[PDB]
Amino acid sequence: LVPMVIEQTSRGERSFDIYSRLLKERVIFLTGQVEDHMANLIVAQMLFLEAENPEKDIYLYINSPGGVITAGMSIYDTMQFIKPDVSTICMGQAASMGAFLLTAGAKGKRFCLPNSRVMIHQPLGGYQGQATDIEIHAREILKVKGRMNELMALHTGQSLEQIERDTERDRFLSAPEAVEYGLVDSILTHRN
Amino acid sequence: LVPMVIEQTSRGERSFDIYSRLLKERVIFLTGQVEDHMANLIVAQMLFLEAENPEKDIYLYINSPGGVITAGMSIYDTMQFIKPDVSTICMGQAASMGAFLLTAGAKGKRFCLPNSRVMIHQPLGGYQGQATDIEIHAREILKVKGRMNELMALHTGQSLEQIERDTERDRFLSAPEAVEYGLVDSILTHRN
Amino acid sequence: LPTPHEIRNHLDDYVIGQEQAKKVLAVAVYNHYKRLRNGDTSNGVELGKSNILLIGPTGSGKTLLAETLARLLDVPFTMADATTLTEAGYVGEDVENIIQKLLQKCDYDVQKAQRGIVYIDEIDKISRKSDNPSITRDVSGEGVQQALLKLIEGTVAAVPPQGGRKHPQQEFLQVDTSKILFICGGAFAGLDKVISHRVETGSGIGFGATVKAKSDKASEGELLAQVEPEDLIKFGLIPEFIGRLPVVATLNELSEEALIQILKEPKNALTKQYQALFNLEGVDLEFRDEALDAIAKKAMARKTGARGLRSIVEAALLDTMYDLPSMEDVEKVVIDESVIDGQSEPLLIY
Amino acid sequence: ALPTPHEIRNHLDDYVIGQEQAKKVLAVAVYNHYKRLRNGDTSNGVELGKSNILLIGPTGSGKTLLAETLARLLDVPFTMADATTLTEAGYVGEDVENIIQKLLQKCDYDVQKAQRGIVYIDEIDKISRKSDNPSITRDVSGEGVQQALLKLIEGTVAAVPPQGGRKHPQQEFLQVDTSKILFICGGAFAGLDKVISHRVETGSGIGFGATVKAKSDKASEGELLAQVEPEDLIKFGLIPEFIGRLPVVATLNELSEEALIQILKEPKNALTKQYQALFNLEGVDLEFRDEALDAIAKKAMARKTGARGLRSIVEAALLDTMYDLPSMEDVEKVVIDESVIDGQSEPLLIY
Ligand SMILES: Nc1ncnc2c1ncn2[C@@H]1O[C@H](COP(=O)(O)OP(=O)(O)OP(O)(O)=S)[C@@H](O)[C@H]1O
Ligand SMILES: Nc1ncnc2c1ncn2[C@@H]1O[C@H](COP(=O)(O)OP(=O)(O)OP(O)(O)=S)[C@@H](O)[C@H]1O
Ligand SMILES: [Mg+2]
Repeated sequence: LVPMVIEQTSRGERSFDIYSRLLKERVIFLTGQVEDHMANLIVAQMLFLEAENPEKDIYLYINSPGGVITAGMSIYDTMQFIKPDVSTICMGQAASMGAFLLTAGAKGKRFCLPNSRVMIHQPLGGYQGQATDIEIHAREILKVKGRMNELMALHTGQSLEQIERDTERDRFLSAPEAVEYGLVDSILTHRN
Repeated sequence: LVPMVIEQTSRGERSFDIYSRLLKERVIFLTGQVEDHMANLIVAQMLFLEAENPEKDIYLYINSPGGVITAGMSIYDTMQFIKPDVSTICMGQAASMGAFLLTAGAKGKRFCLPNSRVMIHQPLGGYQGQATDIEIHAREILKVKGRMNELMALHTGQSLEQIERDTERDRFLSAPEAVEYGLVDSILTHRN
Repeated sequence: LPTPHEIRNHLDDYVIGQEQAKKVLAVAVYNHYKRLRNGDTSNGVELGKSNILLIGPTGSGKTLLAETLARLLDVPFTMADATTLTEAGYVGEDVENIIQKLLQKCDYDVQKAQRGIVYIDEIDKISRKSDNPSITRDVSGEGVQQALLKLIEGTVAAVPPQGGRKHPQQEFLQVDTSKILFICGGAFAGLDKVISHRVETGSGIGFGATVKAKSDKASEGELLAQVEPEDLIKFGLIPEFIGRLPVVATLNELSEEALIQILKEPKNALTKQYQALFNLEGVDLEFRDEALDAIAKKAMARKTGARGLRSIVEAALLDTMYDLPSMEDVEKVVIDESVIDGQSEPLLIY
Repeated sequence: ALPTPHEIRNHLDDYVIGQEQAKKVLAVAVYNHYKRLRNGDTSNGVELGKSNILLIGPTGSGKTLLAETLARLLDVPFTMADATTLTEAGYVGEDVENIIQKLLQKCDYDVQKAQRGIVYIDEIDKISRKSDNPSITRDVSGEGVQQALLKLIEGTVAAVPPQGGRKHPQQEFLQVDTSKILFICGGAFAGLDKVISHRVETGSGIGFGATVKAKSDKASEGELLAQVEPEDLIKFGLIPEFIGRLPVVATLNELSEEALIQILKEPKNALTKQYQALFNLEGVDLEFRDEALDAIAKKAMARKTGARGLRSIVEAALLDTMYDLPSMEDVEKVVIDESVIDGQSEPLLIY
């Protein structure tokens, strides 16, 4: 059950769900396995906030174990299309897609909690059928792997060759290690 | 959980769900597997917006892996029927039906995101029973295959022969490749 | 006495594009005079009174029709405005002086005054309004409509003749208002909204429904023709006042063709005015036939009727007029359709 | 002889900077008005008609300044009125006929001169309705005032007392036709920009196909006002009949940073010259650096008060100096620089 909170406004008191109340403050929650349905919801939230104030910065809390690539690209392209700088924060963990979206945030506005755990790996897929069809699908995942590695190098700043070697197998990076790699910019230990 | 947003109006404050708020701005979301129920919902939104303002243009955000053909034709026929031009934007991906609806948009108003993935294939179906019944259903699906190819050639602008060759097996086209093929017109990289 | 054709012909000379409205006015005034000639109605049934209501958009010739009609008719014609009129005993004005004003035209003779015509312009400006706490009293409104309504019901009005002194002297010339034609012409701005809410069917949503685009949704023309007493009451007019005005002459927004004629056909047309202005400086002005069409198109968009024409001409000729006196060797200036658009400059002949 | 529009504009340029369009409209209108008076409607078969001007413009743009400067060179009698004071007939506030009464006073109650006169009505936007709807309750100072002006603008006999309005039967009110009295209605229509933006700007949605400007790329008040149409004024509150009476519409532009810098020294009566004269009579010399003037312009623009903003900046910078300058001695010259405007340093004093 989601709790309801009261907001005091000039017109009068209004009741908001905990997630809607934070949405009003330009906070979007990315949680759980990434998929088409939740991704379109995040996309709608981003576009809605852009119209309200395209100058103020949006925030995207990321606690997810990853998911579909296509659903994630919709969020990534939306973050880059809109004018507001999307400030990504990592809570708990950020897997392949959560990390790709985390590093996709605006330069200087990417953060991670001290005990968060980031992980980056190559795409996962499979196909059953004729040899001809297998070749077709095999080339796509390779292109997706190359396309995702190119973008990671652009945001993190690491060379494309280094990203390939590190992304060949699951690599776990702590919050300080992620700062050196380039996935994040700073760590939020305490409120100053 | 779908978040709720507040819209300021002359009458006063109004509360809308994130999807309904965007519907007010002539935005329809096509997400997930295409089927009879979701298609009828999209049809109802197109007709509703036509009455409100038949001059303004409607937008359709397609992120789907495809689905039933009959359900898609209900959407396609509705788009061509109504006077408003329907602008199709591909987010994440657009499979066989999603791609057919994507290219079916108004000439010049079809868009695609940079990291989107478009795939077009021929219809797939199956029937179990007597040989006589097999001949009936086998002829019907072939007719649909020809009909779908004829419509894609019209929207894309490619020859019918070329479409048959390319759609014989799954073909994946990126956003720039789709522009050349004719499925989409331009790419929305950044807000201008 | 004058035939309706004769009345319509005279109005046509000065009014363009109001053929339908002119017919109603000519028939109404002709029927009114016929009733005056007959004594006791010449029959058991009572003939209906003739009271016209000149409702129309701005710059539609409402005032022009009344002013030009007086020239043809020998009867005395007086013109008043409801805006100035206020309740009796107040600083604004008194409604009863209208009869006195009419008598002044015919040197205070009751016989001529009875056959006179009255034109109350800006009748819509006295529409009933709700009470305001800050205001002491609403002198203008339904109270003014009651005084005017009394004259329509038919009542002898006491008027002091030859500008009688403050001493009463019991002159009180009685002039009956039953035979005095009463015409009220005003532009009821906003009436289209109430009329549309009543006669607009609405747009359906289904496949077989009829969708109405904003382009061909509706217009004030063809909408005011369906005016009824209920809509006028909502505006603020008293119901009794509406019943006393059966004849209703509704004007329509001038068309492109009508505006083109006004530009050149009248003797005091806008083009001739500027031509005389330029001639006073030693230059002649020429307007191309195509330019008039463009000016009429721009004027129609302004929605200010005939007055819109002056705006377009002044804007197009603003630059040349500013530099024409300072310039030399300029003997002729020509304007065409391209100049109206603003892309081109006024052509100069050297 | 008859002054040309260029000559009339030259006088306006001396006092007004940057309002080129307003000067042209005013000069042409004055030029045409003189021609009608110079050549009465006697020979011409056609009767010349007047065109009224509507001076729309933001605050401190020179609307009121143009009218005052015009009276300096206007041979015809001229007077300025205030729409706020005006009220509809039958109310304690005022009457529209009072405007004509003021004009007659300028010409010593001369009916013929009064008929051929130019009148200016400032703050005309104050009497505008709140919405396109006519009203909910009677409006004494609003549409009612506009309804009474219709006859005055178009033309009608106006009753005004001949001399004192006393000891006269029926007050012997003079009847003066206002058909030839040119009317200039200048007002600062605040909020009209959003009305024009509603129709001019479209596509304000939430999705990818929407248009987002971020308040930086949006059209400014000056640009939006230039696209003003009569339909827009209907929504703002102006009566449709009233707008028709005013065919000519002049739109003033917002004073830019460069324009404000010129206003500080270029006009005949400039802000710098005013303060300079204050120092000259007390035995001191006031000098303003070119860089200082540029700094003042930037601060004034932020205030949003237009030209009036410049006065505030100068007052604050010289607040302390003016307080101690008279008591001080051995003060021969004062120099103002950009640093003083910023507040970093005190203005230099010459001993
Ligand atoms: N039908 C017309 N034919 C010729 N000129 C016209 C016509 N209608 C308007 N005009 C011109 O416009 C001027 C004003 O016309 P009006 O009769 O006052 O229009 P209106 O409808 O009475 O406007 P108001 O403000 O509602 S009284 C006239 O003096 C003519 O110059
Ligand atoms: N174009 C200008 N050139 C020089 N000084 C100007 C100019 N515009 C404004 N000013 C100065 O600002 C003062 C006031 O200008 P106004 O003409 O009253 O502005 P405004 O258009 O009347 O704004 P209002 O009164 O609020 S509607 C003038 O006395 C000048 O000192
Ligand atoms: Mg002013």
